[PDB]
Amino acid sequence: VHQAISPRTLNAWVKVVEEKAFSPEVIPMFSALSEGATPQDLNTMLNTVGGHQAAMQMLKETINEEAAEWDRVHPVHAGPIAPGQMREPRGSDIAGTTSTLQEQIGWMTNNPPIPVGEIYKRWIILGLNKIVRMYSPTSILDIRQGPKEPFRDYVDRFYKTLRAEQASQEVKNWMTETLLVQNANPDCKTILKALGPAATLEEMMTACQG
Amino acid sequence: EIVLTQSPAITAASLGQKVTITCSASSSVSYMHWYQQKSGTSPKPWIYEISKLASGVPARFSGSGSGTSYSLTISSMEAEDAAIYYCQQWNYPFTFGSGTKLEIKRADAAPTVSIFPPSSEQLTSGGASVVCFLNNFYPKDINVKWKIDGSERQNGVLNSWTDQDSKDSTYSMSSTLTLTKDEYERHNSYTCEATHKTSTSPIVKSFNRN
Amino acid sequence: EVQLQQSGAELARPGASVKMSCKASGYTFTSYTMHWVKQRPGQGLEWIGYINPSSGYSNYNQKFKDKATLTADKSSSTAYMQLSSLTSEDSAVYYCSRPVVRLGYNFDYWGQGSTLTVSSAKTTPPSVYPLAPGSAAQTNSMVTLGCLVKGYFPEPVTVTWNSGSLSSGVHTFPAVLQSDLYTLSSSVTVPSSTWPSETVTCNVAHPASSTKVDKKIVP
Repeated sequence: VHQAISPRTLNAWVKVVEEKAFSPEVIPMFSALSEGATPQDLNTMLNTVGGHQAAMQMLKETINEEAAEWDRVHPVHAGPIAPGQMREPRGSDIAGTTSTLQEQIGWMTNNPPIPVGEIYKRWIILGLNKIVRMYSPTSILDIRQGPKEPFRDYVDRFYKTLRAEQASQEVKNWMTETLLVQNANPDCKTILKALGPAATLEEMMTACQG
Repeated sequence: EIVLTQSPAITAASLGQKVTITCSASSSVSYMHWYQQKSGTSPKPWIYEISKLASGVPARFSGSGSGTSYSLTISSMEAEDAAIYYCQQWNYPFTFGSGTKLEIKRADAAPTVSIFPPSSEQLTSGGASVVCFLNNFYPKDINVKWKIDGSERQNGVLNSWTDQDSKDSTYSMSSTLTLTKDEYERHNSYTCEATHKTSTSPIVKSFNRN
Repeated sequence: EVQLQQSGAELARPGASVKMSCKASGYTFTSYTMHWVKQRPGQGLEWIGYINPSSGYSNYNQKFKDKATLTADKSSSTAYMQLSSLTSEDSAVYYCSRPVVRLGYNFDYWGQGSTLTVSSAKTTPPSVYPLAPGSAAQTNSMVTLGCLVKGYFPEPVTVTWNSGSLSSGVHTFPAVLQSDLYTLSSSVTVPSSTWPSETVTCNVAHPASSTKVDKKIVP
């Protein structure tokens, strides 16, 4: 018997995205809400998300990426001449873009079963992860210096992030003085350690400009 | 932690001689610096990063070494090169070397001794200091001796030596026997004797109060 | 023209404190660090520490911790070095140096120096006494005259002959301390035919007490 996604379940999803926006806590929700849903049902939820067109652009292309990938590892038989039982699900089919609700349900209840509903879901999750990333605050603790990156370039980036940080003036001090040195590559770090704990920024740059 | 021990501690070179002083670090150091200092003046930067000459430094100077042993050399020693040389750890904590006093090696000379009786005004104030100058001699090692009425007095005399003269490279000594008007007038014969390696016969100078 | 003008000489009681200064000029004060060096006779040159003008962070030599205290004033481009709980062991000359960064720190600029004297002794003007050769017969081509500067405090004192005119045969001796007074001498050798035919006078100056004395070497 077919039971489509309940309007209540679909409505809760709206309020979730409405409140939680795109914090990392949304994903767990999405999973709980989308448990056992068909590729069609998932799409309903996705299309139910108003606004946030930016994040959506990502989700979309991400879907397309995974779908295209699927076709490579599963080229089954393009053009099933002479009928048999049931055609194999292509990427676009899993995504539900080119598959009827019946076909989807069919693939899920066949021997062996092809859980297209779950497969598509996984792809959506990956897309959601990417979205959360671009929405997550820039942590200065991850700004390291590349082994070939000019010291000046590193400084520009380091300070840029600093300008966009929520921390007390005291903590910022530690970052400017100590941290900047800590994340420098082995060579520059070796030169900075020669100047001592109190060298000025200008001095450091002049020392590592080679 | 790191200790820089320079050697020799003190040495005299003759004009034209090739001089070479060394510095020994307790543990390896990448580079070493060299400074020259003269009595009563701020030390001057002489050599940077082991072998690079500073501004105004004569070509006769050169540096070398690595790890734990470094050296400073003067191809042809000259008068203006007499001073104290210090080495310095290129990096933090910027420790200084123990130093090396470079002097000029000259021809031997005997001290021109001169004795002086207490000034009228000093006597008027109740004091009586007998002064004697042992000027322009070389080597620096010399010994004065005082004799009141033929008896050697073991101190009550202040001795003072000047450093090597910039013009003729000699040394000079001052000796002062301080007494009261009474003690002074309690005797009559006052003698100042100077023993120097230029002769076994101590140069004597004396005067009678009356 | 990068310059470092340090403060004058100091004299303070044992156990007290003192604060020296160094006025920088000819460069961006906050762009570089300022170091301090101690100079005692017999153990010349010891690194004290350095301050970062902009951040105000000071890093000291373990040996001088809880003794030295560095500060900086952006608005007046001056660095201050404060010493506390003084002992005669701290009497010395204190320098300040601003480095030039090349492959590392290069101490290219040094201040003229400031001599600190740790003592409770009171300032005393020098008693200048002339030194003329003993009476009677004793004559050569050269004649050595002298001057005795006694009982002054603190250092230094300057001695000249004929207001800087005579120099060729001058000899000033390094003063020796006793307790709370210093004493030094100076000699000058001139041709015998120059004395007493011509005037010979020593000029003794003692800045610490605005003293200027002249003693004519009369026979």
